[PDB]
Amino acid sequence: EHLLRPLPADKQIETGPFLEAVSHLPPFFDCLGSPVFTPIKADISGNITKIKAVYDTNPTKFRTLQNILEVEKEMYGAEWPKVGATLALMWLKRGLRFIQVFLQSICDGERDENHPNLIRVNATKAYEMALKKYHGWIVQKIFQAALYAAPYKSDFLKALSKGQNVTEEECLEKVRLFLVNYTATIDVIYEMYTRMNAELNYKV
Ligand SMILES: CCCCCCCCCC(=O)O
Repeated sequence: EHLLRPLPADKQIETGPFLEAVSHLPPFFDCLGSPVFTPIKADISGNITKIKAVYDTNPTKFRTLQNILEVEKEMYGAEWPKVGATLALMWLKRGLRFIQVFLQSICDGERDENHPNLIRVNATKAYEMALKKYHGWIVQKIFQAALYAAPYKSDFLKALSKGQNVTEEECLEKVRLFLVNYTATIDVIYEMYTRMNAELNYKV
């Protein structure tokens, strides 16, 4: 119902099914009514839309994520990889990695024992690992505001089990299952960017 597809032997990720799966992730930022972590949500959603626009023009040409990078490298020459869907996916993977590290941290029981019902330590770890190195001073401040406003852990978990009779432990089990194919997929995308020399280090 929103699991990602398993990783193929050949590690070639199909573009259409990938976009379909990750487009179910922005709504989770809305599970508490007022959206949470809005700058992270907005970037994920905006980058999905950009990649989908390129894919939809020629699904066979852009059948896999690797095809996008191959095709755009040829099309755009020296401007690549700072172009098109290659650039949108370079940023998308960092928002997807934020979600991965955040959810894994919560599932692993990582917390500040003085604030066991907050998720600030999990969100900070995820931000540091995924996004911080690529954000200038102004953008970092925009993220800290989203940090101070983070929901309570119990409210965040209640809201993921949208109106179901499921315990916090049962909810965490479901997130752990989701994390298996999701983490593998993000790791393969990162490895592709490094292999293809598509990764850039500029800050926004
Ligand atoms: C129930 C397994 C799927 C969990 C997906 C949750 C995505 C959370 C996005 C966020 O960090 O706000």
